Amino acid sequence: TVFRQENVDDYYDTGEELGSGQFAVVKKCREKSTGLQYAAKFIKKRRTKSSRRGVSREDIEREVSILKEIQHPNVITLHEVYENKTDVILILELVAGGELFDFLAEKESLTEEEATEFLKQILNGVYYLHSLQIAHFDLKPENIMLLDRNVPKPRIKIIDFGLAHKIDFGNEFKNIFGTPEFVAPEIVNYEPLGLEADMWSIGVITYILLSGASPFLGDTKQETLANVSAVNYEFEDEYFSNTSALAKDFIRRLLVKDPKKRMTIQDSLQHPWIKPF
Ligand SMILES: Nc1ncnc2c1ncn2[C@@H]1O[C@H](COP(=O)(O)OP(=O)(O)NP(=O)(O)O)[C@@H](O)[C@H]1O
Ligand SMILES: [Mg+2]
Repeated sequence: TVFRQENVDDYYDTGEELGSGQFAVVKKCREKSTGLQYAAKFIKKRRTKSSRRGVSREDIEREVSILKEIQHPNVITLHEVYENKTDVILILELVAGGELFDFLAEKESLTEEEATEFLKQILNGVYYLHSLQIAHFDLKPENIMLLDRNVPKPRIKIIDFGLAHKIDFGNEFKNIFGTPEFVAPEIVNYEPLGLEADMWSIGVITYILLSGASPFLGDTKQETLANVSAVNYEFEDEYFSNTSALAKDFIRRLLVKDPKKRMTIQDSLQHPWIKPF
């Protein structure tokens, strides 16, 4: 699919830099015709077929195609898409409340109530995606944005669909790999992947939300991946002594090596703790 090739600077005024990635930079922008604000994601294109730098057309188109299909309170939406010789520019919905990561960094640890307020929105966002057979594959604090972090119960939206994939055959087998701390055992072992991988990530996120600690984090990447594959983690009393046994149960049913035994998004929503290189 070809995108709008006019100069994006003729329709938008960019400003502050919101975020950055290995092959992408996000900037706040304002559309001239409406005065409305957005997050412009510039993705670097590959210059040759056999290049490591930049993102292949196939991958950029996959992210765009998945972004054009979604419309939900807890997920980011795509406004327009421009491109030129070096980059493809995704004009996305702005989320100016900052990353859950920076939020958590500033608060250390939350209460089960605060945690569940965030968790329920994330689950709702993931329920929507899984319903469309969309696997995010990169769920983590850094890919969860708040709309306004100066509120007692901040609303969130999931972002970064750079690794998202459609799962129409129950499983995908293509070496999809994200951040070691949050990837499930099947990703670490390069086994077929499906919607289940997102549920494992939710578990890690949940563990983090309640304790401020990472469950499998090791001093190096290989160690972390090793801990993940062996499901090497425990609920440290120093961190969880005042955490309810129900919250641990919820985490425990997500951090399961076997994908077919892991809780599904529907299960997690009906769980007693949630249910109202
Ligand atoms: N819609 C948005 N609104 C506000 N900030 C955003 C938005 N999308 C992304 N960001 C910020 O920009 C950062 C990078 O965006 P992201 O889409 O995650 O790219 P990436 O996948 O890291 N890129 P790359 O490394 O090139 O593949 C995020 O982690 C956020 O801080
Ligand atoms: Mg990212």
